[PDB]
Amino acid sequence: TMFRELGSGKLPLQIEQFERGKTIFFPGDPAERVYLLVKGAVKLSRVYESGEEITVALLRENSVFGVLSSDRFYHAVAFTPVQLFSVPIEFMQKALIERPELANVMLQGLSSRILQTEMMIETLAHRDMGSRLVSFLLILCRDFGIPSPDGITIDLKLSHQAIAEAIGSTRVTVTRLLGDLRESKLIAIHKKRITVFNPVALSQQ
Amino acid sequence: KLPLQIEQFERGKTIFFPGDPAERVYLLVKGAVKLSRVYESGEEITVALLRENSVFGVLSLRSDRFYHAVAFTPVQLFSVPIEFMQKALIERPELANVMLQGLSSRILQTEMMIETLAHRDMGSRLVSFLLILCRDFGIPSPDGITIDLKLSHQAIAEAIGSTRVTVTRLLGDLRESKLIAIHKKRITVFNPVALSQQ
Repeated sequence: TMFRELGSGKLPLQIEQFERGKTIFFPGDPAERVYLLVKGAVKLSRVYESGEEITVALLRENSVFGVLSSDRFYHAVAFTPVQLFSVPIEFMQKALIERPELANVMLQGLSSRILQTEMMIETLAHRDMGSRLVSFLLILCRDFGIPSPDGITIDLKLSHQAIAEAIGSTRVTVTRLLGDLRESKLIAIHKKRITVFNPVALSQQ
Repeated sequence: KLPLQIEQFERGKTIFFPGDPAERVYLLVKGAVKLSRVYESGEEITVALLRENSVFGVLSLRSDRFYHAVAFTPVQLFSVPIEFMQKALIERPELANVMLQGLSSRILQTEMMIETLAHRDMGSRLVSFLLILCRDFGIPSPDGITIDLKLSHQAIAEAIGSTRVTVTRLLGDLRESKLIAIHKKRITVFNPVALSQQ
């Protein structure tokens, strides 16, 4: 209603909620609708000509996905429970003409995606899995961090497998690596909540 | 009034350093740019081999100063100040489009660097980089595709995040295995798909 004034055109608004882990769209599906992440985080990954599926970005609130305008190599899954708005590609293509300042809303989405993808670069470039885990955790911490007495706690319930799918590891490797981190007193875990302290210090790994 | 700045850089020259004031939106017009980022760790990692029509510089609008841009080939660049772009994005709609297209191209090129850096074995990383060069700079030759570039082993090493020594060794291995040939700094990949093995 307040978002309606931008435009004021009839809006084909599609509101959908997803549970943690559910796929928002699969690679290959036409997936025409452009999307707007209103609550939560989305794990976006790409399928390359090899067949390898690599994570490319943990999108945060206000990020925009599905704005191709061939492709269709992208898989989107709800990293947390997510709430999404989507409008079809046709409406956007026309509205970017009619509604002119919203080019800016587009740039902000695209700019954000760039930054987010650059943060996956620094993660996936690590070679050693433990640094790669450490790198992903800090991403999660900046997006989901809460000042806890012991340090910063991600406010999230994280599957070990979900972390593995992000960093390109296996759940067992991830479970062992987190344990190493716990044993060395770099982190603490309670009921699927992970806490870190000296986070700039934690990168040492 | 369009305040266009046209500038040319030679192969290897840095277009701007990390920490330099960033006050300017750049459009690649000819050539390729190696865009890299210096992260809070202090590490400088390649984030994209940009391609013509790609956009770099201040995109956020305190402008981020943590990029390094180098001309991977000789490059010709267009630039306008960021303030001009701030107003022109709303006023002039047809170059909002140049912005959207360029960022989208940069995103795709960054994803191609993701698939390269993630491999964790230098040879796969090198193979991935060579294939990106081959599609972008490839020319038909009797023996397959020749990257139409003169390449310093140091250049490849910086891009894929390796040492020069490691790169020279891996190119030696590819040559010994008869996957590539090198002649006067030009590399010919015989069969890219079979190169994609190993």
